[PDB]
Amino acid sequence: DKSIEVGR
Amino acid sequence: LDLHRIQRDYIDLVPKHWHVISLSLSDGGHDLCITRLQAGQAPFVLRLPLERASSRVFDFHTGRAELLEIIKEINRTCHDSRDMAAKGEREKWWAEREALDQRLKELLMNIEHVWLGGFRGVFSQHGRRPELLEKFRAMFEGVLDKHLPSRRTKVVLDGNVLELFIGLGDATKSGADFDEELTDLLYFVVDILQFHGERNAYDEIDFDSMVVETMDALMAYHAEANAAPESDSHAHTILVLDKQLHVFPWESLPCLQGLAVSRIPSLACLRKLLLDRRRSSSEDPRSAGHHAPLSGGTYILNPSSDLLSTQKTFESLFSTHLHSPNSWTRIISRPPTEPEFLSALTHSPILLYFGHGSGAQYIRSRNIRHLDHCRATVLLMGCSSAALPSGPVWNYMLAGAPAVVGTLWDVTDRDIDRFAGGVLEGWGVLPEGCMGKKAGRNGLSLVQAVAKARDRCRFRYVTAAAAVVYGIPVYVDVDGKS
Repeated sequence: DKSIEVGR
Repeated sequence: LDLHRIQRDYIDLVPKHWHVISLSLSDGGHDLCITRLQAGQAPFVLRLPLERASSRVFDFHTGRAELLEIIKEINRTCHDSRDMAAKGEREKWWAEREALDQRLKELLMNIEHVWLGGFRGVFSQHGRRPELLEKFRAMFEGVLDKHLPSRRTKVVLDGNVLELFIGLGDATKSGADFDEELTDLLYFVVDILQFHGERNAYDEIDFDSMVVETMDALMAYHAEANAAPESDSHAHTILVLDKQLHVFPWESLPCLQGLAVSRIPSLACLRKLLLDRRRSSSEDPRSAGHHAPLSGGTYILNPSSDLLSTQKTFESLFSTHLHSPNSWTRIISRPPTEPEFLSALTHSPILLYFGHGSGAQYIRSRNIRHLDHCRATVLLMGCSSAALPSGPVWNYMLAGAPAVVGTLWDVTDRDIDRFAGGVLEGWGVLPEGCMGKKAGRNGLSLVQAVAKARDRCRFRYVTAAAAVVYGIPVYVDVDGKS
């Protein structure tokens, strides 16, 4: 449920 | 002769507590060729048939194809993120990346187990203990005398062969099991004897008994070695990789994860960087590294404005610890101009790039070449900043950057930020405990800091294994000036 991380 | 010239003209100028390891493939890709070079030492030369276990398993093509498939899927997860961002798609996204982390982990485990096998000790950074090695020599020669049919003239083994046994690590530790590794090395010893004319048939050799007795000799070595432990050697390993091998995250092989390991394009490049080392402002092993002043660095943070979490994580810390007290230049939430970027490379001892990619969208590669000299040690915290030879890292090395940290494939913001924060704390750019106002700082080399910082990521393989450093060890000179 941690927010999806944003791509590099 | 050429290995003699390489040793004399390049390696013997390298700090003696470092070693250089060259990895390449034989013509058919059938063998992993490993050459370990070290100042004042005879070269280790190994040629390891990848499938040697079969006649006693996966080939290079199989291994590389598996790696590239994993990387492709990892990259896909980094950019499908935005679309997937929801509340239960989160669960699937994290599950997919966890599964990839396990897949890459298993691949690296299999490479270490099958390809390297008992030769993983070639990577050991343990300090030489001449008197203990000769004690081991006597015991090991006793094992050979007892078990080889040929000994019922004797070839005398080089010290470096024996060091491979020592390099397996502390045999007295709980959980230690060297049986398969020792078997692999005993075949090697029999093959060396064979080559020099002392011949034996494998079928007439009780390898299992030799394993037990050799392990007992190693327990004797390490029991005595542990009584006078290595305190702080500042050992570093530099990898020279052939073109097809750069994509492998060698540093994240299980047996290498704890080690300070960097990469270098060539021995010529290594030699150049060494001759341009800056001394600290201060028998001291740290003196072997380049020393970069803390003062006068540059950070480029969220240049495309969309990386708000990354900006949030570092902006205040950087203002407090770098911009305010240490005269750093800051470029935040706007693109750097090419002149700004080039000026930072020219004047800053440290450049932090926290954005997308390598920053090539802001500075042309050929202008990095025009630089009379690249002063900056560069951290390129973005996607595939050290990937896929020609590329940004190649040009920084050409320009004489002492070191460049980059990624072999795509990464996501929060996890690479965990890594980056760890590097800065370990390196001493930020005070210890910043990421978790602080004062008091560590002093690891950049390479040591990178190796340690891989621990900070949620995914050691999906994220941290991407992170590599090209160049030589760099220490922060806290009180130094340019």
